[PDB]
Amino acid sequence: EADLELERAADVRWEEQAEISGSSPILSITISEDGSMSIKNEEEEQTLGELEDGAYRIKQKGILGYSQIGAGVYKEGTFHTMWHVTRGAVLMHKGKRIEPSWADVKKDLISYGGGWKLEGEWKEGEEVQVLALEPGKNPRAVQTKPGLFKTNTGTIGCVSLDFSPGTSGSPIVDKKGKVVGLYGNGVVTRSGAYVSAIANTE
Ligand SMILES: [Cl-]
Repeated sequence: EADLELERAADVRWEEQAEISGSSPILSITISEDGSMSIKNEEEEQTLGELEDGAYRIKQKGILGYSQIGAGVYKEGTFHTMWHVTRGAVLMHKGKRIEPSWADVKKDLISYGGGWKLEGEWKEGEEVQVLALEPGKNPRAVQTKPGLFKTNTGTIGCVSLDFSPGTSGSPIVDKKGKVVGLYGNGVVTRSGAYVSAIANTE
């Protein structure tokens, strides 16, 4: 079984176009390795192809090529993703090994390369953007207003499960550019609706 491989997709920022219209292409300043950057301007899931923050796709190669199994965010020397995406596996990026540094399986989080560094705090009422890296799609910022719900994990901010499951680990940002959490920790509300927690810790 092949190692999981990282692919830089986009900068981590708030996109003002998505604040205006609801969504936007992410308009990255640094080089991207995914296919949104190419002359085709289209991501190809099966192909693959640090001093700046970035959102990454997480891919694994099989006999038919790569599949994107998730996403994560590199920030201040640490790569952050969901526990269910990697399950503790080593990641590879351009020949570099990256082993896990910390996890909280209960919160569905794992960091690689140092401790957890996502500093954003969401509070009630506040709009955020999911910087969604869906399999097969170019990076997109999507404006949303999370809900505070009562869930099986407590009373938390949640977003609707409105993206591919292979978007899990994509960063969710506030207007300051801070990462309030990651997409894709599935929780169950009191009534029984499945939603994503904004996945972060305290
Ligand atoms: Cl942050």
